[PDB]
Amino acid sequence: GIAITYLHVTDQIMKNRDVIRGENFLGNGEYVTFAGILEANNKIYTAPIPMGLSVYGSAFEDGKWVKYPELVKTEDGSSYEKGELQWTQYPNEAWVAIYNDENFNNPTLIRTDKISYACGRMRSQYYQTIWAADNGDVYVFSPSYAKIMDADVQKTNLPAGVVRIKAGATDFDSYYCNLEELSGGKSFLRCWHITGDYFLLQMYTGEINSRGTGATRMAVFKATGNGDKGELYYVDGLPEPDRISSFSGTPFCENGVAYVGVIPITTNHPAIYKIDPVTHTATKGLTVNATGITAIGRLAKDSHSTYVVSATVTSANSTANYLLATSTLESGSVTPGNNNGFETATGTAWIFYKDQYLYRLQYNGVTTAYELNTNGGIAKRSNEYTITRFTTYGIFGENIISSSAVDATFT
Repeated sequence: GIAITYLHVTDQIMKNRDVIRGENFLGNGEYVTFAGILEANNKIYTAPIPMGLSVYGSAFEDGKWVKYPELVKTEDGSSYEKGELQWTQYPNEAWVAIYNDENFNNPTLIRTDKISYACGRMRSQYYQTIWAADNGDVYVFSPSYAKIMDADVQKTNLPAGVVRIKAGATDFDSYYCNLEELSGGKSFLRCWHITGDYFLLQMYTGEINSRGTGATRMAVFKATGNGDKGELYYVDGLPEPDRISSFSGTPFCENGVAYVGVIPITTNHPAIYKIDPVTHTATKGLTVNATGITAIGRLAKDSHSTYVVSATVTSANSTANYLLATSTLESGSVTPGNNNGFETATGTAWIFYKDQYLYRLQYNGVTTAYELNTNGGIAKRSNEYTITRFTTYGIFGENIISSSAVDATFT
C-alpha cells in the first residue's frame, strides 16, 4: 500500500491517512511507489512508479498478472522474498495520477507509451521528475532508468524524453521531446523547474547507473523552444565534471534564476552557483565553509528576512548541521561559528514552506521545523513529529505531504 502523512504548517499537527491500496493500482496487478507530490492547477500530480508483483500479486488467480514467469523469485535473497517479481513487467510506459485535493481520493489515471516511468533513481532513492510550468502545464520527464535492468524483458527501449499535460486537462496532449537526442546521447539523473518553461537537468556524463556516478553536468531545457519541440543548452561556468563531487539535491529558484549547491572533490569549499536559464551560464557565488550543503531558501517574519543555507559539518568522529543566515547568495562566505549559526541535527531531507518555515524531515529520529523570530533570528518551532520512512514529499495548500510504500503484516 501507499501511506500518506500530513504536516499542517499552521496548526502544527500531524495526521496519517488511511493506507491506499497499492496492489493493482494501474490495472496490471503490480503495486506502485509515488514519485513527486506536485501542486498545480489546484490539484495534486504524482507519478505512480511500478514496482513489480508482490507475493500476493504473482499468486493471484493462478498467475493472472504474471507475464514473465521466469522472473518470479524462487527463494529469498534491495533484497527480495519468495514469490516476488522485482521491477515492472511493463517498462515502456508512464502513468500520472491526478488528485483533486490532499485527501487522495478517486485519481484520474492516464498513460503514455512515449516514455518510461517518470522518476529518477539512485540506490534506494526516488527523484521527482514531474514538474509544472508557470502557466500550469505539467511536464512529465523520464530518464529511462529501466535501461539498466538485468533482464532484457524488463529493460525499456524508449529514450529519455518528456510529455506534457496542459493546465486544466485530464490527459496528455501531442507534445513529445526526445531528450537523449536533444542532449546528444546522454540521459539525466533528475530534473527541476527553474522559471516559466525552463527546466534544469542534471546530466550523466557516462551511462545510467544505480549509484548515480558521473552526474556532474547541468543543462537547461526550454520545453516550448524550437516551435514547441524542445531546446537544450549545456550550462557553462560550472567547475569541470571531474572536480564536482555532488550537487545539492534541491535548488533554490528566485528572480528567474536557479541557485545550486556544488561540492568539489578534495582546500576546496562548497559554493552556491547561480544558473541563468536564458544565458545558460553559471557564476560562482556564496562560499560555504562546511562539508556540504543540504538546503537553500529564505525565511522571513515581520520586518526581517534572510537567506538560510543548511550546511553539514562532518568530522572524523561526528557529523553536524548548521542553519546559516546570509544576506546574499552571490558573494561572500558563511562559516559555522560566526554567531549567525543555529546548530541542528542532520536531516534526511529539507523543504521550505514559502518564506515562513523550514522543515527538517527525519524518519525513525524526530522531524523538526524552524522559522524566524520577531528579532530576525532562527528559532525552532514548538512541535516535533515522528514520521515513517518516506520515498517522496511535497506541499499542497497548508500541508507538507510525505509518501511511502508499506507492507501489510500480521503479528
